[PDB]
Amino acid sequence: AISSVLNDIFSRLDPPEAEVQIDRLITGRLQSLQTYVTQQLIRAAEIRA
Amino acid sequence: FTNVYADSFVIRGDEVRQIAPGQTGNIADYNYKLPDDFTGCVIAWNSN
Repeated sequence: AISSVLNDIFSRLDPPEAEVQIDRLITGRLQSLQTYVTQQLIRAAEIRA
Repeated sequence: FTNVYADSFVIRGDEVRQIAPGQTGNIADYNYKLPDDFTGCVIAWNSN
């Protein structure tokens, strides 16, 4: 996206156009959140053994 | 669909591009707005 701040895209683009760029940031934050939970489940399995 | 609402009005060619969801204009602010969840069609004809 052009800007990484969620308050900026609400203050710039049209409300049809701003829903594309906000949903690129929410999808990018959930893939980083899915990266974090997958690593902490495997490190919980390595600390279990 | 269930029902249709036909609104009869005359709009000059400066403001005909501002009939769309989420626009800003003279008629598109203080007269007739289209929300983002609005679904429909726009039919125009030259009355000159």
